[PDB]
Amino acid sequence: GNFNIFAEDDFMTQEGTLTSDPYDFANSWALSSGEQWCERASPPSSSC
Amino acid sequence: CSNEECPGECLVTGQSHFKSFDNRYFTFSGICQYLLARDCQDHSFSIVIETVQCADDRDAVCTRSVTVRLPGLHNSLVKLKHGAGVAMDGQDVQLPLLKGDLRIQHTV
Amino acid sequence: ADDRDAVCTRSVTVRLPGLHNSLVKLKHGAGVAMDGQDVQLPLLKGDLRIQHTV
Amino acid sequence: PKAQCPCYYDGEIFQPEDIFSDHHTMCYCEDGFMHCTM
Ligand SMILES: [Ca+2]
Repeated sequence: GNFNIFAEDDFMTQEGTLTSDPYDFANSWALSSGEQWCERASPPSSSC
Repeated sequence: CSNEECPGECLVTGQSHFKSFDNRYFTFSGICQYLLARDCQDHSFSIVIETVQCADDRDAVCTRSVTVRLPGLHNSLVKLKHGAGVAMDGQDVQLPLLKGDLRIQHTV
Repeated sequence: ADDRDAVCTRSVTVRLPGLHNSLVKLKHGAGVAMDGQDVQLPLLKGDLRIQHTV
Repeated sequence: PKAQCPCYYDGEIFQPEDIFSDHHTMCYCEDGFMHCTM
């Protein structure tokens, strides 16, 4: 996240918009590399 | 050799890579609706495009749809959509299509 | 069937004054023509729905 | 297809693992649904 004293506006996605879900936020920073190709990750569907 | 005019082409491919009618190449990458071509002398047609950003990235911009206006056919809007669909005046149609001077058809 | 008593039906025309003056033609194949123009199913309008079935 | 079939939207037909954001919304599509936001 950005580095300013405000700790609530620290979910800016790559496009510059602000979201609320952690996963879609963190999923906009994926980087591919040659052989490596990426599919977005979903929550683990496991409870206690 | 003898000079003689021959047909020109305006290609639009890739993320944002144009080719002017003569030969000029360039890249623009803007996100709005822009006027791609027009008769501009007798008002016989007009081609407009729509562009949006893809690939969740700063510099990736695509083109979604193309709108064609032909005053000859009364006043017709012929939308070409992201898929292979064609929509005239809001009604989806099944190809091929034939009219007084307009033809639309699938290719190989 | 080139016979005296063999008769069939080709097409059906339906007129709905509700949709202004809408003439819908159901043809020998599965095609549908509204006001002379072919359409691609499914179709949705005010209260009119046409679609392929299983 | 099981989850490899295309994504439908307002007239257009999209493809699995596609994204776009014009000026108002950010949209992708997993499985057969959009999950448009904003
Ligand atoms: Ca901060």
